[PDB]
Amino acid sequence: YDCFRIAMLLKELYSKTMYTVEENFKENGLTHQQIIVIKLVAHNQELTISQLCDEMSLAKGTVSGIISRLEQIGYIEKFKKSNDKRNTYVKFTTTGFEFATNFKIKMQESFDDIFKNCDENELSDLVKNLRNILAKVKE
Amino acid sequence: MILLKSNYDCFRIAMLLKELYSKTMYTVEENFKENGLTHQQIIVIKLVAHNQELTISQLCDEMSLAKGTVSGIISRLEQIGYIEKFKKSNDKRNTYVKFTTTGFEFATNFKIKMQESFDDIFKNCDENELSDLVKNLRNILAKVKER
DNA sequence: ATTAGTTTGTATGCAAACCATT
DNA sequence: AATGGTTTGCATACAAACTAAT
Ligand SMILES: [K+]
Repeated sequence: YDCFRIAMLLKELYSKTMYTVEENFKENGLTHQQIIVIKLVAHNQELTISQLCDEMSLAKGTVSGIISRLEQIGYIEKFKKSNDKRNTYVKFTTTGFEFATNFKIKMQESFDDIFKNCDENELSDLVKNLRNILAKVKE
Repeated sequence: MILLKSNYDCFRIAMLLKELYSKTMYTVEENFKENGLTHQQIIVIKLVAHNQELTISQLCDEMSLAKGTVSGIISRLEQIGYIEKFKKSNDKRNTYVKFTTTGFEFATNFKIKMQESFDDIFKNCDENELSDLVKNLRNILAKVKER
């Protein structure tokens, strides 16, 4: 099995989902990654940069960059906890909350309308494989 | 009072895709960090080696990237000297890439290492599971490529 | 010593804008 | 004019190397 053809095959699906998300949110000045972050905070309230990394399958140095550039935009806020002043935490600002709320539906539909012509079975059958192989790959 | 139409979580599908994608390509970068080549430069080389010559538009289709992105990757990879850009007299807009001698020697020595760098990620993964992966990828990909 | 983060350097991710060719 | 490509101006990809803080 030519796992190159397999890689490029993901490359294709992956590319198409994320840059669709870019298009849908081009009007609001957000990258697909920004949108990924906002979707992730709006679910978890606060997150360590470290958890973001895990969640977005992304290195610390990149998440670092992204969250800062979001801070400057005034959507997220970083903070440090009294007990342990190393861990940096991320949560919404007022506008952050207001955005997530106003666009909750659009963010939800960007990803969802990508696969509309698929059936739920066809979707979950993919998720099963993904989770399966993903596990096989990890050791 | 809102009635938010709940559905199926395609955000989950993106993040998993992302994870499987990420681990695959950045594994390849480490595999070729000694060699001074990014995984993108390697994908190019694997394509040029298989197809002999390719136009920038053909590369976009193969790597699923945008003309400007790929224009960059080639120009930089020409600076290292593994890749010649040329134009055919019959339509001079089109720009093709193919190997230099140096880049052809590379592609020859390191074929096996490029082949096993991808295949070793799915070493622990056996045949059914891959066929399934392809099956589902190809199918869902067909449905997204409608609108 | 150690771990969480941030910075730095270089290659990219894109659309839009710009250019050569048809 | 209309493409195929290239440039540009950003936000990012990582890993190393630096910086707090435990
Ligand atoms: K990038």
